[PDB]
Formats: sequence, structure tokens, C-alpha cells
Amino acid sequence: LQYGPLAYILGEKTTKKMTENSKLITVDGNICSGKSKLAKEVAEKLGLKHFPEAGIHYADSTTGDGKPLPVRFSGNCSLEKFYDDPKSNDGNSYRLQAWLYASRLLQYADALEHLLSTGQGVVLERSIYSDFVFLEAMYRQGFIRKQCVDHYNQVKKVTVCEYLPPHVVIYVDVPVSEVQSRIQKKGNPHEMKITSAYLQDIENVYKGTFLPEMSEKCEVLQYSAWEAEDAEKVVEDIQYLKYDKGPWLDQDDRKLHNLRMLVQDKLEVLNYTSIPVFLPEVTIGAHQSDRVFQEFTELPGRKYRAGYNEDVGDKWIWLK
Amino acid sequence: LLDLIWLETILPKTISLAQMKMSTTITSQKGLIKLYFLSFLITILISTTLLNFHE
Amino acid sequence: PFFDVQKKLGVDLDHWMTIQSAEQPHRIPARCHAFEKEWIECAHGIGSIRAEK
Amino acid sequence: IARTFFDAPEKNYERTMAILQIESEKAELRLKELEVRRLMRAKGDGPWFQYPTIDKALIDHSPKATPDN
Amino acid sequence: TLRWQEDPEPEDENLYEKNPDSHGYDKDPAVDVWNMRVVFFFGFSIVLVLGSTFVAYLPDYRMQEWARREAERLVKYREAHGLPLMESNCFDPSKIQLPED
Amino acid sequence: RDHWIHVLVPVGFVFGYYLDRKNDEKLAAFRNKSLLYKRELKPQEEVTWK
Amino acid sequence: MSLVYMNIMMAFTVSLTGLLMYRSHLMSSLLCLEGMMLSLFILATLMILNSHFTLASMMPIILLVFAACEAALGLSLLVMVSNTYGTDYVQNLNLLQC
Amino acid sequence: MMTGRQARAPLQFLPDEARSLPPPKLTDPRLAYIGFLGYCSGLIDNAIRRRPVLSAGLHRQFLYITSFVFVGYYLLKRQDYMYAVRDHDMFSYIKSHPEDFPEKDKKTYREVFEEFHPVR
Amino acid sequence: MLKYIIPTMMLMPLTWLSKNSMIWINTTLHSLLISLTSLLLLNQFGDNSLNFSLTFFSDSLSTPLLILTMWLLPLMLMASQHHLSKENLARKKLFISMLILLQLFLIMTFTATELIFFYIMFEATLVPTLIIITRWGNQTERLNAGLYFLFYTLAGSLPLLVALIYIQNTMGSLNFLILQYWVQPMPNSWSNTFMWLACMMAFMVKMPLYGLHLWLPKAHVEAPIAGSMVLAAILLKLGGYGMMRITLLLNPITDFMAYPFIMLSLWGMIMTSSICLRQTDLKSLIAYSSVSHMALVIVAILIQTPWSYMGATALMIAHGLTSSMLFCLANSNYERVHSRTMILARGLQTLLPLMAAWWLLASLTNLALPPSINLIGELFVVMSTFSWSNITIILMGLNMVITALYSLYMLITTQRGKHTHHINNILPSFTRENALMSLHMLPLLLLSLNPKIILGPLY
Amino acid sequence: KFYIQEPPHGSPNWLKVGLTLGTSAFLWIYLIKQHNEDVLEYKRRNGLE
Amino acid sequence: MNPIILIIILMTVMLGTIIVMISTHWLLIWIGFEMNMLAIIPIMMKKHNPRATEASTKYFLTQSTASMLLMMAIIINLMFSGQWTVMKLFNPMASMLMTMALAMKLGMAPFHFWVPEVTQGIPLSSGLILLTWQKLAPMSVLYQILPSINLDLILTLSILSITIGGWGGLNQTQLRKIMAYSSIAHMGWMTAVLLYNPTMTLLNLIIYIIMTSTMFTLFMANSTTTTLSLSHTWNKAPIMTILVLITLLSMGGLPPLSGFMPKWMIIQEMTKNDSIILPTLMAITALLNLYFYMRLTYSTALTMFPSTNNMKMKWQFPTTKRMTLLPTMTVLSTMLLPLTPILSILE
Ligand SMILES: CCCCCCCCCCCCCCCCCC(=O)OC[C@H](COP(=O)([O-])OCC[N+](C)(C)C)OC(=O)CCCCCCCCCCCCCCCCC
Ligand SMILES: CCCCCCCCCCCCCCCCCC(=O)OC[C@H](COP(=O)([O-])OCC[N+](C)(C)C)OC(=O)CCCCCCCCCCCCCCCCC
Ligand SMILES: CCCCCCCCCCCCCCCCCC(=O)OC[C@H](COP(=O)(O)OCCN)OC(=O)CCCCCCCCCCCCCCCCC
Ligand SMILES: Nc1ncnc2c1ncn2[C@@H]1O[C@H](COP(=O)(O)O)[C@@H](O)[C@H]1O
Repeated sequence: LQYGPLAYILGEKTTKKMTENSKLITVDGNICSGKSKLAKEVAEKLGLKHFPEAGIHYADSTTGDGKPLPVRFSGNCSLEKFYDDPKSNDGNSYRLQAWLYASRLLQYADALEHLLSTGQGVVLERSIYSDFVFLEAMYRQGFIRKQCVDHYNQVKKVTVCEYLPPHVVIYVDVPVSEVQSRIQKKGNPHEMKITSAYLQDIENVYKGTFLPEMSEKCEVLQYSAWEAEDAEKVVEDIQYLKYDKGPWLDQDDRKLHNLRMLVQDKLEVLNYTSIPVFLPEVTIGAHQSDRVFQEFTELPGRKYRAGYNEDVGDKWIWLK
Repeated sequence: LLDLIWLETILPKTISLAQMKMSTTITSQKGLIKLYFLSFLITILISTTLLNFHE
Repeated sequence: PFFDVQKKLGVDLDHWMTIQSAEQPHRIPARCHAFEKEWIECAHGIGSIRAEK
Repeated sequence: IARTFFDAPEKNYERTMAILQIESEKAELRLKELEVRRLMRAKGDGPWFQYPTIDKALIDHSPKATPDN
Repeated sequence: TLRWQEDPEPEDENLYEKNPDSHGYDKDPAVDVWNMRVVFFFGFSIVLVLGSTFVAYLPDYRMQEWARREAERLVKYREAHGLPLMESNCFDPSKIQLPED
Repeated sequence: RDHWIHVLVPVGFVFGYYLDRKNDEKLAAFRNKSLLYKRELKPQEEVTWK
Repeated sequence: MSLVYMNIMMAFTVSLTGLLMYRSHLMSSLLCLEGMMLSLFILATLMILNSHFTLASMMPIILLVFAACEAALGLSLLVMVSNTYGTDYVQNLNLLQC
Repeated sequence: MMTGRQARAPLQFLPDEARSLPPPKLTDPRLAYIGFLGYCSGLIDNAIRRRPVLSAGLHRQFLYITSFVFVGYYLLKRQDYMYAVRDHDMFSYIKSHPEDFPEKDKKTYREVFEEFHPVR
Repeated sequence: MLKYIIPTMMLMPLTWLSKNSMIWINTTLHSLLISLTSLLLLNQFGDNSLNFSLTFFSDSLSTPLLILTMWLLPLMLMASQHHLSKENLARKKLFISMLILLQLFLIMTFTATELIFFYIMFEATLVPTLIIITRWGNQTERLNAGLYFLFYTLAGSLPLLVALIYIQNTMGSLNFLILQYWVQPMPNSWSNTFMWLACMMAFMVKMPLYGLHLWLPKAHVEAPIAGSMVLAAILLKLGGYGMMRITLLLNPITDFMAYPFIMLSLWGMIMTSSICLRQTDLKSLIAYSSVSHMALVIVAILIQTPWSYMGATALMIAHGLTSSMLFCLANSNYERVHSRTMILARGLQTLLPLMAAWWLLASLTNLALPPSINLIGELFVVMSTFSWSNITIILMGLNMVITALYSLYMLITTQRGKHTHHINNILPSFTRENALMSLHMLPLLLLSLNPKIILGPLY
Repeated sequence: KFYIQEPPHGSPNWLKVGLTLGTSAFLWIYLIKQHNEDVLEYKRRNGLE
Repeated sequence: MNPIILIIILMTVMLGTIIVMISTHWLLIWIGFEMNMLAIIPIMMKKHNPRATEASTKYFLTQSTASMLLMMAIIINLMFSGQWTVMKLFNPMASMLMTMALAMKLGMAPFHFWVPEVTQGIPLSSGLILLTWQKLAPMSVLYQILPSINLDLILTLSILSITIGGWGGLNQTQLRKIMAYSSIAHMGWMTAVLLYNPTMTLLNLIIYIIMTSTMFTLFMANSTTTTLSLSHTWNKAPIMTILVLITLLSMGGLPPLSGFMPKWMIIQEMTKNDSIILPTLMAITALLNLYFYMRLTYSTALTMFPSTNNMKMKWQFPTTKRMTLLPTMTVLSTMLLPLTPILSILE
């Protein structure tokens, strides 16, 4: 393709284009912690590209024309349906969780590809290292079953071991009552159905399992609600960090070349997300999958490859 | 009696069950190197003396 | 398959150590040089099937 | 119908005769080839089944160190 | 509990509901009519009528007529000169050699 | 032609007939040589059959 | 043939039946491999020195070189094993049975 | 088999005796079939990469069928040479050993005896 | 035979370059044109067979089977375009290509002058049939039906090839024109015994023979309509054609060798007719009737008399047409009631009069009402097997009664009596279905006028 | 412009197209020349002119 | 692994096999075998997981034992002949030892135990490289010593390998074990006809290499390791299901596909030498290989197995893998029957 082993042999090394400013930052927090704009501030002070939080339609925006696909073609889940009745009989909760985790894996792969190809740092929000915490809340409230937890653990174990943790993680500490007040001031009617126990369990699994295990392989920066409103302190603290922990230290050009080889192949990245384990939440039948796939094929710009679609205005097809 | 059981028993089911039993017997090894090399030694012993393959 | 590269390119690689009647160092003869020479000259070009008998 | 589509009986007759001659020749050549292969493997005096032996161009003929050779 | 998320089984489709003049070939009336015309023309007006006419007028199949007519000659030979109608030997006994016994 | 898909089978049949006629000439080692149909050549005729 | 040929062939067969029946230890099998290599070397040089085939004296020593081309390799196939498990037993190498 | 025949002059695709044989025509049916194999390969190459199989990459299909025709023509030349060698060696051995291949009489059916087995 | 292979191969660019919904029309039209041009194979002589080239030749035996195959393809396309209306366009084109490829292999099988080429096409017919059965069937058991259909046939055909190769090392050639003049008598020995078994058991399996017939009730009732047609009307005649070609080399050892298979078929016809008397499925009833008729053809070929050969080929053609019509009737009833039970839909004469007439006519031709060609073939086989022995007529005659005991029964339970009360989706008969049954029956009724074209190569 | 990102095969690779066309033309003319010299030398050897 | 080191190691493997193929000295044969084993060991250690370590250890032990037996037979032939020409041997014991060593190197039964475990413990690239390239040098050495092998020993080894591979292929769900048992059965098929006419052996070797490469490359393209993902492939790309269906139908010895090319002509070489029981038994046993091929086709293409929800995202990303020579290899493995006399170039 564009980057191959012949390119690495011919002289295109990886550490030559990686400066000190090339840092991967994952800004974290609660549901309404206000990080969603705060990370954007860190985008416009350190000169780092900003990636919004990977929703259901991240892959729809990444490929094709960029417009979001209909929900029957991508996701097959609804966040509002989870917010209304989280104990739904069709298993919407774990399906939404699995789709969100796979989209976060795709976003992390894209961010790592951009960082290893351009040398410019990427700012993420709630990466794959801090998604299982949400899952834990879904297990503590009884929203899903133990088999969903087992399947998620299997997928995470077979997927996350081939990647690298971010350089800096920033956690915005907002209490549950302030989170509920911000949710009530948001005005979204589906978000008002969130119980206090769900947010409390999210905070508990953030402070008890994510941060104690995460601070060894990277550097944490825990911030209060008032401190996250001023990005000058955040950028000044980021710019004066002594990076000594994490597996980023013992990386040669060969390891980064192998990582770039694995990352740039998107189907190789998403190979282990759809493991053939039959669970009622994620298993789709033969006829439904056939109908959805045939309806997806006849969409504009999706029948052929990304440059061989005559119905959108691609020319010189017979000479390609 | 005949065309639903016995004719269905003598020809196809006998060889089907025999192939199933032989397939289970062949592939039930424990994956140990020592047993495999012992089988190699026994094969060499059989070929040298009992079958006279060195003549 | 035996892709005979050596005679095709005329390059000698391992034909000197094949027999004991070849070009030995300082013309040192083997203990059975005459017998091997006679056997090779007898069975040259007549085929193995004819040469066995 | 006979003039337009169908063939003459003489045409079919001589076509069948040519087919029979060709196939009989092929069968006789097949039998001769089988006999030739069997005799060549039995004896070994033909160009086939000529297994390699030691080339006599590798033999040294110069006077060696000892005379008894 | 909902094992195997699956589309529901669709109901049967009646071709006479949306088109009472359907011949049963396609739900599109023009395509159905043209398919019906093609089948009835090349199935009855071409391969049956002309085919049976071709089979009926076969030029002396397996020379079944000819073997009669030649026989009509041959008997008129051997009845005229007093010869027997058919000999017991297919081949001439003078040109065949038997092994000694 | 606006109906070019309808001249594939008839052209194939014509091609097969032509190939049959071509193949019949290569099998003419015994043309006017059979013991049953051998005959002197008529005037203005050079082969018995094509 | 002679007598020392019989003894060297008997030594080769002894080391062969030592190798083919493992005793739950990889180093012992590697020692058996080295012993069979040594027996083959000794038999080859005995025949070569008896038959005065001087130009084949390059054969055994070069042969001896390729001994390490597996033997040291065997040691490199052990340390990862001894990093996978605390010991070097051959009964721990049964993960590939399914 | 013919290994000794390929003993004096080895690793030759087509020796000096292969040039006395008539080369295959460019309209050979086997060559056309190999060109069709190349066309099928081009179709599969367009199909497995989500391209329009009858329009995308006409130069690719042309190079496919051209390389297929090239290799098939040379392989057919070698095959014809080898079959000519087989026939020549067989006829030479038949001519060289007349006592091992003696002629047999052709008895007419008026002399030979065949047993008759009735069907009844 | 190059004038028939080339249009058949060109049918695939026709079905792949066609429009979005014009594949059925174009394929039916051009296959009907091929069927029209198929009548040129009737240039038969009283002594000489029609020889085209060194590879293809057509006697008076292969010609009716070729005409039947090229006639059956448009009927097959007409039959299999109702349950595939919901199918994908690519899958529809794949199905049509499968049918075209199967027909191509069938018309290349019958004209092969070399037994190795005939055997190669005879096994090449397995792959499209197996693919059709295992892919476009309806039930689960089709997967099981994909195994019993396959590993039976190869188990008969893999030894036979070896025997054929032995002939290539013995007689010097396998050309059928050469072997008619270079044939030799087969002495009685164990080697010739097992060579006879190798050369025959493939054709006993593919006919089928009683005892080896177990794959046919399974591969007939899970297969779709096109697969049922191709098994019933053509693929069971490959065994008969192979028997008629291979019996020439196996003389005179066949006189004492054919006894156990003759007894097996003579009891298997009674056993399968009795099974037909108690079958709860229409499709299984038609399958077992096919087994009985092919056992009759096995007896006719094995006794090897001219009347037996004539009755065998007439029975083959007549049974192919009648079984195809019966399977299309069963397919129409299955498409209307969505079940295979015989006792479910009763009294259909009060709802479909024309389909009742077609059912009555098909059941009439099934029990060999004279002067149909069914009666011609069955009668001639009866005459020959009475010449063979004077007791076998009993084993014929009783069988005839049982035939008339199930076919009319297959009529009555499906046509007469009080109609069921809880079934109210009985649509009127479509024009396509009636066209299919008329195209199935009118050649069969017309062949009674001139049967001399289906009376074998020794008429 | 339709796609939100530039496809890697949006524009035809002109050097690859030229190399493919040149290779095909060279192979065709080489095969034609080889066949002509082969049939000419065959006619020379057997004298079948 | 560095790409330079990988290229150097692959070139060393090729150089070792070439050295075995082109040398006229037994010591050079053994040197090439040792170089091939030494340069093929780290290819299986590419991903650095324990299963690679077990597979490498078992392969190294088996290959070392085979090389020791080969060198012992070479030394015995030197003792009894006094030369080094790679030709027929002059001691039946040396012939037996060489046949045993080459059977262990080819993985032929009853030395077949290491083949499925080594094939399962290594990635698909190393597995394809092993099962295709490493089965070229021992077949060449067997080709060279043709007037020396005992007929009974090699025929017993062939029928044992065919029966054991056909029986072992039934009870596997992993694809690599299926390919290993198929390779063992094909090994028996090639060594069954070696003493009669080795041109058929070379034809079978070429055909088997083409079909094995096609199946392994399709496994790369679909990124499948087990039967369930191979079943799941119908949602991503149905053309891959069509290709694996026609390929597995080819490897079952079903005409008119190219897998009927070797086996049929193998029978054509056993009846000329008055052996009729053995080809019949061999075809009856190859029916088992056809059986588990049919099971694989039923799981993969002819039935529509259920899929998961996440595959929807895989509908938005086309394959960008380097499927090298895949359409040409599929066409060669499927539609090569009418060019049957092409094998006359192998004489
Ligand atoms: C063949 C194998 C494949 C089978 C499937 C084939 C599918 C394709 C079919 C193609 C078209 C059909 C081909 C076969 C045609 C057979 C018919 C044919 O041509 O026959 C030739 C025969 C030829 O007769 P012939 O041979 O005696 O005459 C000598 C030949 N000619 C004609 C040249 C002088 O035709 C007839 O017999 C027709 C006679 C006249 C028409 C009928 C008159 C009587 C009708 C009934 C009157 C009432 C009776 C009582 C009724 C009471 C109530 C029921
Ligand atoms: C579908 C199920 C039933 C299938 C039945 C298939 C047929 C049954 C018999 C097949 C026998 C094998 C083929 C024989 C071909 C003989 C050709 C020939 O020239 O014979 C003369 C040759 C004669 O030998 P020769 O020709 O080498 O010697 C020269 C001739 N003499 C003897 C005079 C010196 O016969 C043989 O070589 C032996 C024939 C018998 C072989 C016995 C072993 C096979 C046993 C049957 C296995 C069948 C499959 C079982 C499994 C099925 C799947 C589950
Ligand atoms: C009588 C004696 C005859 C001797 C004939 C000798 C012919 C030449 C040698 C053939 C032997 C096999 C050669 C290739 C061995 C396998 C190479 C291999 O595995 O390459 C790995 C490579 C990986 O590609 P990628 O997908 O990017 O990587 C995934 C991450 N590991 O790539 C792959 O995995 C994809 C596959 C690449 C190679 C495919 C084509 C070559 C092999 C099949 C033969 C094709 C027909 C030509 C030869 C005909 C005769 C055999
Ligand atoms: N894995 C998840 N499961 C459920 N909801 C999630 C998950 N990840 C993010 N969300 C929702 O995403 C929103 C947070 O986005 P933001 O408001 O931009 O911080 C809240 O509504 C969360 O409930």
C-alpha cells in the first residue's frame, strides 16, 4: 500500500518524525464533567488534533461521504432506548456497549495511525482503556447479564494487548449531584431518566479500578470541576511533565513499524471484535443479516470500492 | 422394517459408525513428545526385525 | 527434480570430492584407486540397469 | 429436409471409415508403446530408463606418488 | 432471553391481489404478459407444431421403408427362378473352413 | 443494435455449423475411396462431397 | 567388516535408543543428539583414514561444524521454554493437543 | 523415464532438435483456452477487490491474457517436442530390435474359430 | 455435436449480460430455440450410426435422451421461477448458470464416443446437482441429502474407472466404434467376476437398484423442483445408458452373473410398490415409483434381448416425462398449501377443475394406459421377460395391480372427497403452471403416434 | 466531491498504466516475432518451402 | 522482526532448498537440509507466543532425528560404495534408513504425529511456507534414489499415510489441522506412485502445491483460523465463499476440476503394472478427504450461518491485503483439466 516494509527499508523511519510534542492525551470524566469542550481547549493550545468522543456513527463519519448511516445499517442500537428502559428484553444495552467499544477501538487505531504517520499528537476522550468502567455500571445495576461481561472481557483481552496506553490521562472530578444538576440543565429529556445510583457506580469504578491500575503505565492528572474550566493550568501542567513510566520508553523503530503495520489495516484491527460466540444480545440471524447486507450494498457509494462508483461521479474507471 | 431400518443399517450406518470410531481412536493422542518418539522407536524395531525392510 | 546447474554453467562445485580417483592433493592415491577406476570405466554410459549385471 | 439439413449416407460412411482407421492406428501405437516400455524396463538397453552412473571424466591419470595404483 | 434476533417470517404473496390479470410469471404486468407470449409462441407455435411436422415428414427413418421395397424385389427374384426364399446358412458354405474334429 | 443480446445463441449455432463443416473436411482420407460408394468422377465435379 | 566399526555402530544404536525414549528432560535428549553426532563423526573419520581418501578429510570437520548449527540452536529453543515454564520438562509441552 | 535422454544436455527448455518440428499456430484451440483462463483470472481479480468486473482495469485484463498466452505457447511447444521425442524413441527401439517384435499372421474369419454362446 | 455445445455455452453470456428482470424470458426463449434445433439429430440410418468426429457420435439411443434434455431445460426454467422471485439477482443468475452447466454436461455425456470422456461427464453431472440440492432446497435434511446422494455414487464409480483404465491397458482403446469390432469373449473366472462387478455397480447405484436405492427418497423430497426434475427424468437414465454401452464387453459372463440382481429388482419392484401403497408423502411416493420403474429397466437391460432393449428405452423416455409431470404437480400443490402431507389438502377437484384433469391424465399415463409409450415399453419388457422365463410374468402381473392401487390412490386423496374446511388460500391455477403441464404432456401424448423414434438403436 | 476522504485509487496511476500497456505490447510483438522465426526455420530445416 | 532480516532468512531457506536440489554430493545434500532447518526454525517463532515454542521444539527434535538417520545412511553408503555420487545406493540397510529419514522429513505416517501440532501452533504464513516449500527437497532426494527404495516399505508407508490422514481429518474443527491431515494424505498419494513413474509424482506435487497455496491464501484473505469464522465469511464477502467452495471441491478429486488431474493418472500408472487392489483402496480412502471437504463447504458457503452485530462495521472497510497471485492460483487450481497433456513437459 502507501506504507510498507519496502518503505521502511528505503529509509522512512518512525522515530525521526516523532518530536517531543507528539503526545497522546486522553481526557476523561463523568457524563457531564465538561471535558467535551475542555479537551478542545487542549487542542488549541498545544497544537494537537482533536478527536470527538466515538459515538454510534463514528465509522459512518470516517468512511464514505461522511454522513451518518441509518441506525438499521450501523449500530442497530439506540442510546435513548437504553436511557428510557435499560432493562429491555431485546438486549439493547450490551449491544450498544459492544458497538461503542468497537467504535472506540477504531478511533484509537485512527489516532495511533495519525500520531505514528504525522508526528502530531491526538487528543481523545474516553478511549478503550476507560470504557469497561461503563460496563461495570451496567453490571452493578443489573442492566445486563454475566455472559455479556464474559464476552466483553474476552474481546478486550484479545484486542487491547496489541496497542499502547496514552501518554497523559486527565480525569475531571465532578460529584454526582453536580452531574445530575448539569444533566437537568442540559435539557435532553432522555438523559433525565438516569438514576443517581448509575452515576455513583460510574464514579466508584472510575476511582477504584481505572485510576489505580492506570497510573502505573502512564501519568494521571486529576482535576476538580473548577480547575477544568481554566485550560491554562492544564496546558502548563502538561508542558512540564517528566515522562518516565509507561511502555513508550522501550520502543525501537521496529516496534513502531510493526504497530503501524497492524494499525493501518482496519479489518485486521476489527478482526477480533466479531468473535463467533453466540450471545442473545449480539447474534443476528441469517435472514436479517442477509436483508440488511443486501440493502446496504445498494446504497450510493457503497456497492463497489472507494473509487469505482459511477453513480457518484467517479471517472476513468476503465483505466483503473 | 426393511427400507427404513435394516437397509439403512447394513450399508451406510455401519461404515459411518466405523469411520467415526476410527477417527476418534486415531486423534485421541495426548500431544506428548516422549510417546511419539517411543512410537518412532517401535516402528523402527518392527521394520528392522518383523517386516525385514532392511533386506 | 534434479536441476543440473553445474554442467549447464560449467562450474565445478562438488565433483572433486565425489570419488577417490579425482585430482587429489600432491597426487596422493587411494588404497583402491585401480579398482574404482576400473569399475567407473566399465560402467560409464551404459546405464545402471545394464551396469548392475 | 434431406437436401437442406441432413447429410449424405456416403459422407457418413467415409467419415466413419476415416474415424475407424485413425482410432485403430492410435490403439496399435498404444500397444506398441506399452510393449516398448516393458522391454526397456526389463533390459535397459534403450534411451529410456537410463539411470545415471559415475562419469569417467573425473578419473585422474597422472603418475601418482606411489607406483602401486 | 431473546435468542437469535431474527426477522419475522413474511406472509404469503398473492399475485392476483395487486394484479387480477396476472399469468403467474412476474408481478410487473408488461413483463408477465411478454413472458406469457414468449412461452406460448416458442413452446407451442414453434417447437410443437413445426416440430411434429418435421418428425412426421422424416426422410425414410432407419430405411424402414426401403428394406421393404428391396425385399419386394428380392422375393420376385427367387420365386421366379424356383430358388428357396431363404437359405439356412447366412454365409456361403464353400468359403468357410471348419476345424478338424 | 438495441437487441444485441438476442443474437448470441443464433450466432453460436451458425459458428457451430461452420465448425462442423470445417471439421468434416479434415476427416476426408477415404473420400471416394470406400468399397461401397466408389465411383468415377462426373464431369464438372472435383470432389464427391464437401 | 572389522571390529571397531561394529563397536562404533553399536555406540550409535545405543545413543539412538537413548534418544528415542525420553526421560522428562530436554537436556538429556540434547546430550543424546551430541552423542550420535560424535559417533557419526568417529565412524566417518575411521572409514576415511582407513581408505586413504585424503580429499574427503574436509568432510568430517565441516560436518562437525554443522553439529552446532543444530545443537546450540537447541539451547536457543530451550531458554524460551524455560521462560514459559519454571523447569524444562517435556510434559509441560502438551498445549498443542487440541 | 527419459532422464538419461536429458543427461548429456540438461536444463534445456527447447533443444536444437525442437526447432525441426512445426510450431503451433496462433489460432490453436489450447492457446485460446489458456487465453480464456487469463480472462477468468482477470475477472476474479476484479471481483475479489470489489471492482466492477467487466469495466475496471482493461489494461490489467489485457496483460493477464497476454502473459497467459505467452506462457501457454511456450509450454505447448515443449509438450509437442516431448511427444515427438517419445514417438521417435519408440520407433527407433522397434526398428532396432526386430526379434523382440515379430510380425503375426492375420488369419481371416473363415479360418479362425469363435465359440458361440446363445442368449435365450 | 459442436453445433449444440456452443449455443449452450453461449447461454451463460445471455443470462449474465441480461437486464434486471429479463433473465427468465431470454433464457426460456433461447433454450426453446436450442430445443427446436435439437431435432436435426434424427438423421439415423438402419445400419450406420451418425458419427460427427473423433470425439462425438450419436446413435439412435442417445438421440431421444439428448432431445429430452434440451426440451427439459426451458420447462425447468419455467418451473423454477416462482419460488426464486424473492431471491437475489446474483443468486438467480447463479441458479440459471447451474442449470445451464448441468444441461451442457448432460448433452456432452450422451454423445461421447470414448468411455473415459463419458465417465468424466457422468461424474461431472454430480457437482451442479449437489450444489443445487444443498443450496436451493427448503428443509434441513437436504444437507443429509447432500451426502447420501454423493458418497453412494462415487462408491460405485471409483472402482469402475479403474476397470475402464484396465481396458485401456488390455484392448488398446476405449473408443466405442473400435470396441464393437475388437470385442472378446469373457471367460468365467474370479478376475472377470470382479471386473463385471466394477463395471456394473456404478450403474446399479445411479439407476438405482433395490437395496442401493436409499439415496433416492432422500434426494427427491428435499430437493427443489428443478432438482427433482433433473433427478427423475434425466439423471436416472445415465445408469441405463452406461449399462447399454458396457454390456457389450461383458459377454458371455453375464448369463449366470445377472441372476442375483435380477432377483433383487424383481422383488424390489413389489417392495417399492407396496411402500407406495402406504406412503404419507406425495414426493416420496413419486420417488419410490421411480425406483420401481428403474428396477424394471434394470431387469430389461440385464436379460439383454432386442425387445427388452426396446422396452427399456421406451420406458426410460416415458418414465422421465411422467415423473417430471408428477413432480411439477406436487410442486404446484406444495406451493399452494405450504406442506407435503398427502392427507392435508383433499377434494381439490371442487376448486381446481383443470388441475384435476391434469392430475387424472398424469395418473393415467403413470399406470401405462395404452396406447401410450409407457404401455409400449412396459409391454415389451414383459414379453421379453416372459421369453426369459415363464414364471416371471406372475412377478410382473401382481406388480401391475399394485401400480393401479397407488396411482389412482395418489389421485383420490388429492382430488376426490370432501374438501378440508380450514384451508382457504387455494388460489386459481396460474397460466404458467398450466403451460408447464401442457408442455409436459403434449409431447408424451404425441409420441404415441410415432414411437419408432424412441425404440433404441436396433429398431 | 462525494467522499469525505481521498480514496487511494481516486486517480489512475499513470506510470502503472503505461508500464502495463508497454509490457503487453512488448510481449505480443515478441511472441509474434518468435512464432515467425520459428515457422521460417522449420520451413528451412525440412525444406517445405 | 526486521524486514531485512526476514528477507535474508527467506533467501537462506530458498538457498538451502536449491542446494539440496542442484548438488551432486551427499554431504552437500545434508548441508542443505541443515541450512534449511536452521533458517526455517525462526519463521515459526514470528509472533513469540508459547505455542510457537512448543511447535518449534517438536519440529526441531523430529528434523534433528531425521538428519541423524540421513547422515548415518550416507556414511553406510560411503562405507559400502566408496563414493559420494547422489544416485542409487549399494546397501539395503542404507536405503531403509534413508527412506525412514525422508519419511520423517515429509511427515508421512507413522511419523505424522508432529505435523498437525506444528501446523496448529504456528501462524498461517509459516504454516503455508512449511507445508508447501519444505516438501520439495525430500521429494527431490526420493526422486534421485529411485532404483534403491524397497517396494514393500514405500508402499506400506504410502497406504498407512493415506489411511491415517483420511481418518484424522474427520475429527478436526481447526483449519490448520485439517490442512495438515490433508497434506499427510496427499503425501501418501505422491509416494504411492513414485516407483512406477515419478512424472506423475511431480504432477501431483505441482497440483497439491497450487491447491494448498490457494486454500492458505484464501485463509489469509478471510483472516480465518477456525471453522466458525470461515462460516462467518459469507457476510463480509460472498466471492470468497465461492472461491473456497470451488477450491475445496477441487481438492476432493471431483471432475471436471484439476484435483482429478493427479489421482486419475496415478491410477493410470498402477494398472499398467498389474496393481488393481491398491488404487481402488486408495480412492475409497480418499473419499474421506472428500467427506471433510464437503463438511467444510457445508459450513462455509452452502449454508448461511448466523453472524454478529459488529460485522456491520466491517461492511464499511474493504480488504487492503496483498492477495498475491490469488486469482491466477484459483484458476490454475480449478480449470486445468482440458490441458492434461501439459504434464508431458515434466519428463
Ligand atoms: C423423442 C425424445 C424426446 C421426447 C420429448 C420431445 C419434445 C419435443 C417435441 C417435438 C414435437 C413432437 C415430436 C413427435 C411428433 C409425433 C407425432 C407425429 O409427427 O407423428 C407422425 C405420424 C406420421 O404418420 P405415418 O408415419 O403413418 O405416415 C407416413 C409418413 N408421412 C406423414 C410422411 C406420410 O403422423 C400421424 O400419424 C398423423 C396422422 C394424422 C393426424 C392424426 C389423425 C387422428 C387424430 C385422432 C382422431 C380421433 C381418435 C379418437 C379420439 C377419441 C377421444 C380420445
Ligand atoms: C456402492 C457400494 C458398492 C460398490 C461396489 C463396487 C464394485 C465391487 C467390486 C469392486 C472391486 C474393485 C475394482 C476391481 C476392478 C478389476 C479390474 C480387473 O482387471 O480385474 C481383473 C484383475 C486381475 O488381476 P490382474 O489383471 O492384475 O492380473 C492379470 C490377470 N490374471 C489374474 C489372470 C493373472 O483383478 C484384480 O486385480 C483383483 C480384483 C478384485 C479386487 C479386490 C479388492 C477390492 C474389493 C472391493 C472394494 C469396493 C469398495 C468398498 C468400499 C465402498 C465405499 C464404502
Ligand atoms: C517438480 C518441481 C516443481 C517446483 C515448482 C516450484 C515453483 C516455485 C515455488 C513455489 C513454492 C511456494 C513459494 C511461496 C511460498 C510461500 C510464501 C509465503 O508464505 O509468503 C508470505 C506472504 C505473506 O503476505 P501478506 O499477506 O502480506 O503477509 C501476512 C503476514 N504474514 O504471501 C502470502 O502468504 C501469499 C502467497 C504468496 C505466494 C503465492 C504464489 C507462489 C506459491 C504458489 C504457486 C503458484 C504457481 C506457480 C508455480 C507452479 C508450480 C508449483
Ligand atoms: N459505554 C457507554 N455506555 C453507555 N453510555 C455511554 C457509554 N459511553 C458514553 N456514553 C454516554 O455518552 C454521554 C457522555 O458524552 P459527553 O456528554 O460528551 O461526555 C453520556 O450520555 C453517556 O451515558
